[PDB]
Amino acid sequence: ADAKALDELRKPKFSSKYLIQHVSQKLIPAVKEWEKSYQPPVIHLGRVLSVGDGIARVYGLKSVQAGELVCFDSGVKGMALNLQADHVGVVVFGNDSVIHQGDLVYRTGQIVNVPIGPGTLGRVTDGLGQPIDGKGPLTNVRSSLVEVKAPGIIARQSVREPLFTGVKAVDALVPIGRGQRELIIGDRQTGKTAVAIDAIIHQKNCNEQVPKAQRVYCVYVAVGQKRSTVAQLVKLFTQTGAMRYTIMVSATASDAAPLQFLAPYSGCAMAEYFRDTGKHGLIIYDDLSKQSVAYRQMSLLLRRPPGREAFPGDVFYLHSRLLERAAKLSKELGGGSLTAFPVIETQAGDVSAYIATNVISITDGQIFLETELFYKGIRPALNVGLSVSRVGSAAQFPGMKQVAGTLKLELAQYREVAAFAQFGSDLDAATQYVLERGARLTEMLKQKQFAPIPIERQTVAVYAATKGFLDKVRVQDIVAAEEAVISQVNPAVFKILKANGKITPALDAHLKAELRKVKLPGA
Amino acid sequence: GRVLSVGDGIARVYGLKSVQAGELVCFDSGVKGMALNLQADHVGVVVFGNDSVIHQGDLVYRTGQIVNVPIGPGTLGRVTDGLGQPIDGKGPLTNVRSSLVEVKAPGIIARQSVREPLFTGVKAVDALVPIGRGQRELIIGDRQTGKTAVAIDAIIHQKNCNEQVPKAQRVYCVYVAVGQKRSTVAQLVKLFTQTGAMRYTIMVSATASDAAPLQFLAPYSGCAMAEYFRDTGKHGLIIYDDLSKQSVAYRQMSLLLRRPPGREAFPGDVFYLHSRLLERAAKLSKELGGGSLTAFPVIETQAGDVSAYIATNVISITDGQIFLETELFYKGIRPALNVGLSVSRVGSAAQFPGMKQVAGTLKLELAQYREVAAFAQFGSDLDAATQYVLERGARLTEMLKQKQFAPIPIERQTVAVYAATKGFLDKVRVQDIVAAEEAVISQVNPAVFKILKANGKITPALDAHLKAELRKVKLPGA
Amino acid sequence: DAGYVSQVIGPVVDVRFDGELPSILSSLEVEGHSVRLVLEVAQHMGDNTVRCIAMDSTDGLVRGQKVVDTGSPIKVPVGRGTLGRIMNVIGEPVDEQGPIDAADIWSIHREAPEFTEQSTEQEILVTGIKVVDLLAPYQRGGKIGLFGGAGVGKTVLIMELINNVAKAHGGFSVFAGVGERTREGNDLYREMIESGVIKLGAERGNSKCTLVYGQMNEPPGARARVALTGLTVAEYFRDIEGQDVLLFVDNIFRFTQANSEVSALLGRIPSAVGYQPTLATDLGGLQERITTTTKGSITSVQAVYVPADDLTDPAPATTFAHLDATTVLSRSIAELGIYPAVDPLDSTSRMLNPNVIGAEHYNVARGVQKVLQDYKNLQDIIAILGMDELSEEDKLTVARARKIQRFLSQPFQVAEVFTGTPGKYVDLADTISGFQGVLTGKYDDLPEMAFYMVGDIKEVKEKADKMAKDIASRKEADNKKVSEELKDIPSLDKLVSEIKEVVIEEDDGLEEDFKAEALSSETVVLNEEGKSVPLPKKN
Ligand SMILES: Nc1ncnc2c1ncn2[C@@H]1O[C@H](COP(=O)(O)OP(=O)(O)OP(=O)(O)O)[C@@H](O)[C@H]1O
Ligand SMILES: Nc1ncnc2c1ncn2[C@@H]1O[C@H](COP(=O)(O)OP(=O)(O)OP(=O)(O)O)[C@@H](O)[C@H]1O
Ligand SMILES: Nc1ncnc2c1ncn2[C@@H]1O[C@H](COP(=O)(O)OP(=O)(O)O)[C@@H](O)[C@H]1O
Ligand SMILES: [Mg+2]
Ligand SMILES: [Mg+2]
Ligand SMILES: [Mg+2]
Repeated sequence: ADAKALDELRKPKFSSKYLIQHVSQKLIPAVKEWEKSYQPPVIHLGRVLSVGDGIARVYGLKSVQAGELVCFDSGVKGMALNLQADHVGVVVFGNDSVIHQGDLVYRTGQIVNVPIGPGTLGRVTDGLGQPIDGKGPLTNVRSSLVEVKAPGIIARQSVREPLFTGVKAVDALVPIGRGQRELIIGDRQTGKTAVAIDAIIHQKNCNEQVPKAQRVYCVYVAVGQKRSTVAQLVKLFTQTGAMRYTIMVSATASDAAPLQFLAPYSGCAMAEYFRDTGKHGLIIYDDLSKQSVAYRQMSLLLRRPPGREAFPGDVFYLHSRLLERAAKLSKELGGGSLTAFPVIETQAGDVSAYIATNVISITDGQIFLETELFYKGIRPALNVGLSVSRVGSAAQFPGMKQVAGTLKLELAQYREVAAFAQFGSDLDAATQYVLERGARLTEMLKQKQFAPIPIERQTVAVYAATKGFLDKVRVQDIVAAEEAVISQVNPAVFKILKANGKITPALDAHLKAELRKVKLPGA
Repeated sequence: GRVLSVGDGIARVYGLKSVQAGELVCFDSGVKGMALNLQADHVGVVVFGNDSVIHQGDLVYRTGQIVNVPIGPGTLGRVTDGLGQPIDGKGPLTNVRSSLVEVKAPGIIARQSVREPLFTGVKAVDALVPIGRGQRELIIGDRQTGKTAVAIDAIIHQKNCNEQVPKAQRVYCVYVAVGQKRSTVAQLVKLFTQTGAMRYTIMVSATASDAAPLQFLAPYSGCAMAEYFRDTGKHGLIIYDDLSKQSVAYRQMSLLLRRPPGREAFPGDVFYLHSRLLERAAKLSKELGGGSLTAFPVIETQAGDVSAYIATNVISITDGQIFLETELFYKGIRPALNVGLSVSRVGSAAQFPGMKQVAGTLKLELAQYREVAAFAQFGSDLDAATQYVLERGARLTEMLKQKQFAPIPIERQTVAVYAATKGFLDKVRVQDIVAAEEAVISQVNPAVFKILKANGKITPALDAHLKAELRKVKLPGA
Repeated sequence: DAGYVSQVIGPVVDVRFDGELPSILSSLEVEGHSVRLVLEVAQHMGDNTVRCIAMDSTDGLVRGQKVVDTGSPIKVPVGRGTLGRIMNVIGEPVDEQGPIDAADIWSIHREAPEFTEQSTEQEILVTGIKVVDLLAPYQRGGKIGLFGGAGVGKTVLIMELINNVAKAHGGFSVFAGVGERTREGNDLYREMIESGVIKLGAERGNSKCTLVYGQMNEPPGARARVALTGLTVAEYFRDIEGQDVLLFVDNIFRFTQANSEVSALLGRIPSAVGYQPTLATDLGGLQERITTTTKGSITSVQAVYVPADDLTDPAPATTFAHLDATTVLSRSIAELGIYPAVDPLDSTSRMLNPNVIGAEHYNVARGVQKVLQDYKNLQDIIAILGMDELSEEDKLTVARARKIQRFLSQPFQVAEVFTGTPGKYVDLADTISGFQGVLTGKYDDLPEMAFYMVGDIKEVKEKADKMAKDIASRKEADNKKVSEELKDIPSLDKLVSEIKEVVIEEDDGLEEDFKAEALSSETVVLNEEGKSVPLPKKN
């Protein structure tokens, strides 16, 4: 049974020829009797052996590459994922109902690529690069691969520039950097899309104020969301004007599993154009836990062995090689940046899930949104004891850095006291005082939705709480007391604080002057 | 035999048509093997070493013999690996003979009732959770709680007791190091050659860099080397440190041989694996010689979770249990023996009769102290019946403390428990401790240790002088 | 001669040879590929096919692509030429500074040092961290585990360990970045360019650190073998040069994680929770090479990421046995604001032995652990009663243990750029006496918060001075401070006039540098002869 006599059979040992000269002149008249049942043989083209659930097993296709775009004869595209010895496993970029057994598969010659450039700036796109907004094809745009390797050690530099988000809980406690990956994680309906959206709106508000090179081009990747939500987001971004700087990559729930798998890579490739051409990009991978689910389906139907919660083994590499493309390049590469905001939905606050722990270990910071802080009025529901950022200093406003340390410390003073709120002994009027300031700080940190704040009006508002100026009011009207503060302090303070970056010693003087000049309605 | 496929230390071998299950084979590269699962088309061979020297088409020769190790008195003092080959660099093994690693455990009529004690030198173990010769006692606990410290104290105390007993009742220890770091087991041979305990100690060592069949076979090799002493009328002491690592090596071999996995991917016969090993620790009858083999398996739990698979298996197999807690360790109680969760199914029938009359009050006082241990951190003092047990048990838990690598003879632990359960202990304020704990054994005259060791009991002609000598204790430090 | 690609599934390539198969762990080169793709033979499939893991991405591989055998494992440059260089998993320079001029390229695969060449001496590696040097003291020539979840301070602690030990060590250090962020690898590289550990240009030979990087963007084959590359650089520095080596490995967890991502594609049915069946033996074969032999010494510091703060996860639980010291970092300690967030109880070392470090150091460490365990047992009844009735023996052991908890914290030199406070180096005899004083009761008169984020015991009794001066302020509030405009400050409108006005372009620069190529509306396929044709309109 071993290969040595099996190779000896290649040498002829027939010793008689009373069938060979009989059937060799009988074979070709027999085969010609069935030539309309024969399909033509295939070598460099392909032919579908089996199709089902979005996977085509393709016979032939001798010279395909791994990860290569293929195109079926019915027009629907594909992607040669696992190249096995007798067939190619092709995932279908679309509905696989137009694929039959025996359909011809054509190799396109290209690894999968999307159109990148300034022409995508303003369009609503699918996960493969085609525009779905009904405004014609993509013009002033060029094709680029979706599997670019992330820039290495010598290509990067240290993250210094802020990229404020307009959410003062974020910009005060979890300060983002301009090339930093920050994970927004929480349960369902806890305000993660709200934080990413307010970040995009604040980049629209800041792009009409900075000189042409600190301008931030947002890219929103909607993975697995329904199409009504994406249309509502396009309506929001057009009615506020944020669509002039925003690209939207939309692989919805009706799309195929490889389209939702590939849409964060399409959005990252579209956002890497601004990173590589010296501009600054912002990429939001909304529902990265749905891209992992689409990848799980795509790999389970390719009959790869499942792992934790039936995910692939390489589902860490899926998000690591995606998120590591968010970098801040060196000056010889342009100095451009790309900052990622991946979103993970947890189940009942279980942070110890597989995809959640993987993306926590990948990204720099964390933004935790608890559903018990959400229903206590704290909006955004930032879990201040769990939301971490790697940069801390040297990535926020220098004015905010002087003020938010006394916020970070005193919220920690508030949290270690409030676990003794069943008795109320009010020890030496000190444990009473620190909660009576921390409740003011948590009520200060609340804000509305789709209304981001400039950073100067945030660091004035935390200046009015880390100092005095609000100890005279109840905790029920600080969301109106800070409106009284920003509305009645003279707006020439904000211009000086924006142009300086920190509070000059002539500016904290005038700021302490004008925070008693205002009439706050807190009684 | 021709290698069909090789990888992850598994060689699928065509041929070897008359090979036995569990038989040593030999490859072209000199590396050994073991025919583990024999299939209709090939043989699945576990590779005793690095399989990177085996290729497809390599010739596999069978040796005709099941896996055996050298046993005998020449294994004493020698550091062997998991297959009996020496790794101490002291030349080949003289004065030995080959015997199989997997021998059937002795049956019912081969047994005898476990009556004579095995002293570990740890007074918590010797007083509360006693060991007999021929017993399987699980040392279970989390990491870094002192399981190896209890095992090494037992070995060192067997060296200390081996000098004052005749030839017959001498205990010869075997330490099996399954999956440990190789620099850890050089510290142990340094400590055994420093204390003198290497004269009676065989040390089997399949380290972490060894192949998984070597770590799987190291407890059986150690049990064969200790069964030499059990079978010839002498007494052995076998210690499998981290049996939960031998289980992991067997899980690796079973999953790479594609045997169908069960709970926590362990095979169906992992209970059979550990029971085959631990049932070879027996107390033989006087017809076979009267030899004994005492086993101390070590199982590392995770967070006190004794509801794991391997932990429940070895708990179901062994006789007793020595549970070591993490929160007792940092509380000053070292050795951190959980007195409530440590069992001994042989019990009081295999302990020191001098200890049997004095530790019986001790375990009841400690159970009463455990029932009232929530009252200890209260300020408003209670009805003075619970204060009496809360002071008595809090001094008795201080009497069970012990430093590392200094085991105590049983006649000294007996008088140390008699000095504390009879009310003689430091009933003055307890800033006098260091000049009060060992002041009993350093100030009472050493004749009473000789009488207590020779009779084995606190006779009515001895407790009078015991209370007399315990009343005239000096404590000159105050 | 050569073999051909038979099957590509993910990062696992099956290569078929016609006679003379390569050995397991041999290196195979793929030619015809764009980048240099190195495959390492994992197993023999059986019908003259080997199964491999790739060191770069397998996108682009064709079934039938020519794969040539090297006849040897992955060989990397080792020696003095690698000092101050950044290497790949396969030994290429990725610092973009010439080639690596090092002689005697070594295989990354060897067996562990055998049993007779094992050192038994134990000398304390003083680090300057008063929770490390007191409770779980490190051993020079020993292996150190930095456990802890995501965000607890493993990388900051290993940065401070580099900045304390590796600058004042004399011998060479090796950093092995195994599956971590590339940003912090660039941060380490920059921070050692400035601090003089790495030098560039003609004075390259005066560098003391070799970087080997296998970060998160790499495929799982390149993260599974980069620890072997850093380890064989350290093994050349230990065996041949005879030096005493430092081997900092950031996240040795990613070694087991990278071996887990390929093990289902290697044909292995999964083990417990989702790791490979060969987890303990792969980790042992890696870690037993990191030893102190008779030739030289390797002092290894290893960060171990525990998944979701679970110490019972099998990938750190396997790591626990291979270490001499163990510094478990806890999230609940960092939630108190205490940094470094070392668990004072759960951290363990072999050096905590009175026969090694002395009966003063050992007894004060055991006393600190005793009072901290006593406070942890009292933390239950404090939250139900209130710490008011405990009769001055349990009320004192709360205050002493709270002063000890604050005194275990320490400002780091590498943490100045996100805390502001300057870093402190606290020596061993200088922390033993400082903890013995707060243990015996020499510093109960001091305030409790005065112990927080200081250095020596000669800093808490100065923070008490500064705290009692600063509470001696905030006393009077009539006038004469900055807010009255008469001192030196202009009007609010005149400070506006000091602003330089910036330009605004409103065209964003997107019409002058872009090569706007044309993309076809129709799709373009390749026919049987390889020619480029449009898609044939016949479905
Ligand atoms: N700052 C805020 N103030 C008031 N309401 C808010 C705020 N942020 C979010 N919300 C409300 O919370 C709800 C959930 O918001 P959002 O969609 O951002 O959460 P989500 O986690 O993305 O939800 P899903 O998990 O369904 O995608 C929205 O209806 C929104 O109105
Ligand atoms: N009775 C004791 N007194 C003082 N220290 C002790 C005692 N027992 C153990 N130790 C210390 O506890 C540490 C751990 O001990 P040991 O190695 O015996 O536990 P282990 O459970 O075997 O650890 P591991 O699981 O890591 O092998 C050792 O460093 C030792 O010095
Ligand atoms: N010694 C320290 N002092 C102050 N903050 C620290 C310290 N160590 C860690 N941190 C905080 O923890 C964050 C993450 O720490 P890091 O070293 O990245 O841990 P890991 O590598 O385990 O994620 C840092 O951004 C820093 O703010
Ligand atoms: Mg959402
Ligand atoms: Mg041990
Ligand atoms: Mg890290």
